[PDB]
Amino acid sequence: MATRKPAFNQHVLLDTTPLPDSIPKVKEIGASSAPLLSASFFIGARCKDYNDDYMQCKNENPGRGEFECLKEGRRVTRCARSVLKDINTHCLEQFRAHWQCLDNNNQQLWQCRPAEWKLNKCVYENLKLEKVIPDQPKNSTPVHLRQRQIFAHHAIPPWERPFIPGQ
Amino acid sequence: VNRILFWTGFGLAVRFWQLGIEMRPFFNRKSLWAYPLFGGVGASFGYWLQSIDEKQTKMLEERKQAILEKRARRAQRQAE
Amino acid sequence: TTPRFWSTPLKYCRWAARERPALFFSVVIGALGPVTLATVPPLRRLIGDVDAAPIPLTYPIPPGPRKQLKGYDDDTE
Amino acid sequence: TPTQTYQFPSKTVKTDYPLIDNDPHFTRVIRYARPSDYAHGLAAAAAGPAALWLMERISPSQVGRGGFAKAMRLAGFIGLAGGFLYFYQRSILRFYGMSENAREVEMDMREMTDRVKAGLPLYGESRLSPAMQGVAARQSRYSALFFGVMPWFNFVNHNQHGVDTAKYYQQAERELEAERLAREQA
Amino acid sequence: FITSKIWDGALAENNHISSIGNIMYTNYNVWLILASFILLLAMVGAIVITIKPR
Amino acid sequence: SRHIELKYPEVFSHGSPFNVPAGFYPNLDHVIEHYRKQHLEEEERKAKKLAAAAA
Amino acid sequence: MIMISILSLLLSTSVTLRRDMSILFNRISIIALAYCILHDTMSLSFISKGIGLHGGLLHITNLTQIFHIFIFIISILILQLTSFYPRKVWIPEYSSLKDIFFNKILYYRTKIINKMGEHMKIIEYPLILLFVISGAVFLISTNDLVSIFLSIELQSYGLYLLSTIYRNSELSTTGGLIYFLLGGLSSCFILLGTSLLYVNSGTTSLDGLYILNSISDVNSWYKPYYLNFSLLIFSIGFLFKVSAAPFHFWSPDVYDAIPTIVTTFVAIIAKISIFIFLLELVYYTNSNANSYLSEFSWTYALLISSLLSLIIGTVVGLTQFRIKRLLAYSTISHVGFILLALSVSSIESTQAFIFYLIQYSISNLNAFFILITIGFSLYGYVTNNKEYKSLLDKNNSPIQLISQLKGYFYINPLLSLSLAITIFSFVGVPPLVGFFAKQMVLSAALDNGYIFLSLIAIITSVIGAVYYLNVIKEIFFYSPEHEVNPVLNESDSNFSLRILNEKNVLIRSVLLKGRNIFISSPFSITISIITNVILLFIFMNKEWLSMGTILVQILFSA
Amino acid sequence: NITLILFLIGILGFVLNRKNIILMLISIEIMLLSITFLILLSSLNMDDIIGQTYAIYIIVVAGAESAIGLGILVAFYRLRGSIAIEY
Amino acid sequence: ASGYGLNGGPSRCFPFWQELLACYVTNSSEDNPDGKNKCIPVMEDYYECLHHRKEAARVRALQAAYREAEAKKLQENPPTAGQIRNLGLLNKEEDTKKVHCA
Ligand SMILES: CCCCCCCCCCCCO[C@@H]1O[C@H](CO)[C@@H](O[C@H]2O[C@H](CO)[C@@H](O)[C@H](O)[C@H]2O)[C@H](O)[C@H]1O
Ligand SMILES: CCCCCCCCCCCCO[C@@H]1O[C@H](CO)[C@@H](O[C@H]2O[C@H](CO)[C@@H](O)[C@H](O)[C@H]2O)[C@H](O)[C@H]1O
Repeated sequence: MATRKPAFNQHVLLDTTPLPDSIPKVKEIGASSAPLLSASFFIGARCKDYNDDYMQCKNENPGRGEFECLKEGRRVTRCARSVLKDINTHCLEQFRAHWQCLDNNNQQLWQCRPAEWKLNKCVYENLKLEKVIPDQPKNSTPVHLRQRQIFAHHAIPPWERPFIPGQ
Repeated sequence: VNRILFWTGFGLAVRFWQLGIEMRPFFNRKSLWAYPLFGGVGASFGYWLQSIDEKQTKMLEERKQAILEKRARRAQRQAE
Repeated sequence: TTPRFWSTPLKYCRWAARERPALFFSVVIGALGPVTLATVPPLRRLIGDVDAAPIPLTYPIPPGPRKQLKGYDDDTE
Repeated sequence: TPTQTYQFPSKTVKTDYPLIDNDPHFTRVIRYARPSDYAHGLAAAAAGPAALWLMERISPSQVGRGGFAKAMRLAGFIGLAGGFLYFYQRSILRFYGMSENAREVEMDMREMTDRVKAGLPLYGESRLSPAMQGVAARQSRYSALFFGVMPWFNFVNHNQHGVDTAKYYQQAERELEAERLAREQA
Repeated sequence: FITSKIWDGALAENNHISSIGNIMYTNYNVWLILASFILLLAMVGAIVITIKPR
Repeated sequence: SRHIELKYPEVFSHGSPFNVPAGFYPNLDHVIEHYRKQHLEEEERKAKKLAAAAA
Repeated sequence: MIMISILSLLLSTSVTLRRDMSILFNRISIIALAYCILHDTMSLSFISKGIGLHGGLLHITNLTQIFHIFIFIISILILQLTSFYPRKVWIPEYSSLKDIFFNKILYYRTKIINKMGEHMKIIEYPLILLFVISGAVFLISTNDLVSIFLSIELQSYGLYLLSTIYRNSELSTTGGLIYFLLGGLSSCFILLGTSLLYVNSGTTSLDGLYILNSISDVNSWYKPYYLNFSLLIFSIGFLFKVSAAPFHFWSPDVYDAIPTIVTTFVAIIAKISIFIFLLELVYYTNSNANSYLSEFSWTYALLISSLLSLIIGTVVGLTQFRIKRLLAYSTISHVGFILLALSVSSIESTQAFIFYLIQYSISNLNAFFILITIGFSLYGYVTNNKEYKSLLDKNNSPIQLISQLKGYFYINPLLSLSLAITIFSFVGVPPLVGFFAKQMVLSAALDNGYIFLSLIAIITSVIGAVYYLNVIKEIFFYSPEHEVNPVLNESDSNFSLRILNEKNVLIRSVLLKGRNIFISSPFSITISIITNVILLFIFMNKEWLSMGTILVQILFSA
Repeated sequence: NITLILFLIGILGFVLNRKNIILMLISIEIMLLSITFLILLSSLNMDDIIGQTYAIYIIVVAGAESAIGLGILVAFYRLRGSIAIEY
Repeated sequence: ASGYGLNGGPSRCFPFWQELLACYVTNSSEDNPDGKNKCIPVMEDYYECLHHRKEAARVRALQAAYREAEAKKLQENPPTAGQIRNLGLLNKEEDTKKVHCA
């Protein structure tokens, strides 16, 4: 349906008709909004190739990319299901600590640094994955690693240390 | 007619009309330099119109040849 | 009494700073913007204060041919 | 070779001479100006102040004490304004191909090839976004042609200049292959 | 009328005034020039036809 | 002329650079090859004109 | 350069309140317009139907630049009216180069030259014309609907301000009020038309609309009926602005009420920009293929306007006794010829359209200069007629009645023949230039099937020639009601003029009477250059007509 | 449909007015509010920001005509003492 | 046609306009008068995107067929809104089976 923001919507139209059997089925991602943001940098550490291939297939075939790019989308939802599966297998406590933080912090990442750094510790140890933000400035500390967050509502205690991969 | 001749005279005619409209005397000695100045501007404008004429002639020549290709090339493709 | 800018440029500027301060310093501040554009940015590049890269405001599609991935296929499901 | 020398759709204008650039940078326009361009700009610039002084002598204004000095200043600014626009517009029409530009085609070919072999971006590096570079380029392409109504100048290092840049790369390649043989010979 | 969500087009959504601003001062800036001159004419002209100078 | 030539062929480069969905913009290299041919033909005509009439 | 000129002049007039400083700001407005002519003159080294500039919101064309320069020169000639005093004092003792360049003349010039006259005191008058000119040269080069709207308003709003600038005249303020209130309604029509264009096409670019019309013109769910309906509303507003009947009742009233200096500018400049813009719009909205699209062609409103303007303009002018109302109606009959040439879209009609517009703008200018100069001439004359005593704004419009021109041949014979040569050009009598304009428009119409309109046009040309001859009969067939001022030549009445030298030492004193006061040279020379062009065109026609043949060769090329 | 009705109101202000040069001032602005309002509602329909911008510039030109219009009406009133039309 | 939409992104019917501009510029010239006749269906799609008349016509008959096709068939047990609102929820499997009639 159209991408226009709605102004006078009062009803929802659901279609219970299933996808045809011709198209291979895929189990869908079941993580909610905050679990996805906690695992967002892990997913793009692993599925970036699949995530970029899917967006390229769609760009390659204009106006016809919802169809004709269906196999690639199933590949992305399997890569991301393996990250979400892997985090629960090893870092469940640290993961839930961080995403439950983000629930009460407007899902703003700078507001839960002590929880994120511990999750980054556990995911790097257990899954060898690392949070990387591309093209960050070169003359200063990365924002996601700073001991002080100016826009944080609560101060980061000094004993909570940012996770540097190797120290 | 000659352009340099017509425009030189046109400047001399413009001086005569201006004195007639002002009702000032034509030909007083201490103001006769006006006729050479008006004529020289008439000479100069006309050397500029000759350059305009030369270029327009090239352009109209080219165009009449282009219309003679379009009419020709179309007839060539209609022979099939 | 009150000077004339084009006869005495420096002497007018002192009178205007003293006698028309809000008006004089308006033209001063307005000129500082044009100056600050001209001056600080080259000095910033002298001290090594590199301008930050732009943030992405669209999906960042990489250039080149598609990579021909293998993995996460229907059989793996 | 970037495999794409004509990367953007550009307007072809029917002119009598080769195009060097749709949108020359301001410094290239200044730097290619021939010494006649300076005489003509100065000549036009002095004309508005001198026309105004000429009129006052022949047909006096009968104005008060300071009025003509004020007017001389304004006629003088307009002369520096119109004088510089004419000087710039005279140089930049050789870039557009609307004036005989044999000299500047050689100076363009040399510099642009000397840039290729130095690894430099052909038209320099822009602090602006590729999209803001494309807006800038669409605003300034052939804009000296609208100078009598509106002033505009290029101060952005975009790479949209209306020309197929294969020739600069081709000539760099042929020049590199010439120098390499000389070094191998001796 | 039916509507549905999009994700690639909802990355950094802009309010209508930011969208007008993204283009009002760059791509269509000639419209700003003419308008600046229409307002400037309505200043000079309306002052000159009403007030007694000095 | 029943054919219109765009005075601004640079509208093919128009469009927002932000919040672009994959596949939204069309593949217009057939357009860019048109304009490339037009620039190369015009460069040739003048080349063939002020080089064959300069001797 | 027009924009650098407005800002620099605005800053200078913003910090001054001196009214003696207006004559010099008008001289700089003439020098300013000369640099613009040097810039557009150098922008004419290319062939193209057009180049879109500044993001496609503007375009440049060979026809666009020529008209930009024509606009600037017509502007430089009207500006002379406010840049030089109306009369001068000349003596053969001060007439050589050494004198006019190194010697000086001193006398009491105030009452001779009308130094503190009204037209010599407004300081913003040179600036307001420059903002009108800006809107005109933008309208010529508009490639977008918004650009058209913003340009037409820039030109329209400045015309209203020019018509209200004599703030102390009940007539002038009345005319500016009529112009704004009927002009604002015309703008709604222009805005309605453009809005309905974008709302049906999704585009504000003219070239996209031209292509949507190009693809439709082939001999199902989306008929493009809007283009011809939108452009018909759109042309109604532009018909009002050029005063074509039926929307013409405003011009006779506004042109007679505002001062004559002002009616030179307002009654010329708006037509030049509006008619050039319409020509490009008519060329690309043509229906080459006879389909249902051409049945609702918007060009029919111009064909009906031209027919109505030919009749109204020539019939209603028969009973006018006010000269400026007469000239207002004469302009309506000339737009009936301009509008027919535009409506027939052919190579011959466009060349005849281009000639008619330029030569008519040049000749009606002479009709305005001759009128203003005759007004200034009667300073040394007096009259006892009881009707002239009761005229209003006798200073803003010195000549108001056609009867005030009785016996002018007796006062000034060559000024009377300049007004004769110009009026006979309006009639269309050979060998005068205005003949060769109506000849081309009639030949274009006859060649393409407009025989019915041609016969109407030549009929009304006889009718319109009746009120032109009434002006000629009034200037030459009678004796003047104006007598020389007796005091100016009293034998005892003389003004002392001092000839100095470079170091301000008397060279001579001279005694001068009213016989030593003349018209100023800028006015006399301008009149003689245009009267000569009208009278000698048959010997100097190649460059002017060839420019038009090349210009229409490109617009129609390919 | 509201846009067309409100356009009629401005038209009908010209139909019923023999004496109010002020209502002629008013109805021109009602007509401008129709055309701007129509442009805006079609812009929402086509997801275009240029319709919004074109409305903005109509609003700015509309205010400027009010300044020029009320300024000229002041110049007229100073010498007249009445905005009335004798009829 | 502009390319700029309300949310900062591109306009919805801009792809159709470029598909229409590309067609006309690459198929129609002065050499070929009818080349622009390939732009007819491409222009229809552009006019359809902006206005949606043919889709409105299509969805106005299809909706008239279904509404009187589902007006005469027997109804077994219409699912209530509360049941639909529990669809796909991890602790309401009973309601989802009722909705999908599986
Ligand atoms: C009554 C009719 C009124 C018509 C009003 C408009 C008239 C326009 C007349 C000017 C036409 C163009 O006139 C032109 O000016 C330019 C000024 O650089 C010059 O043209 C020249 O331009 C460049 C140099 O700048 C050269 O490379 C070019 O080869 C040459 O043509 C010539 O002088 C003349 O060809
Ligand atoms: C009383 C009336 C007297 C005559 C008044 C009119 C005279 C001036 C008319 C000049 C215009 C026609 O003359 C010609 O037109 C063409 C097309 O516009 C232009 O021609 C120009 O473009 C070409 C094409 O690239 C350039 O190579 C050429 O150098 C340049 O001059 C010039 O403008 C002029 O050379």
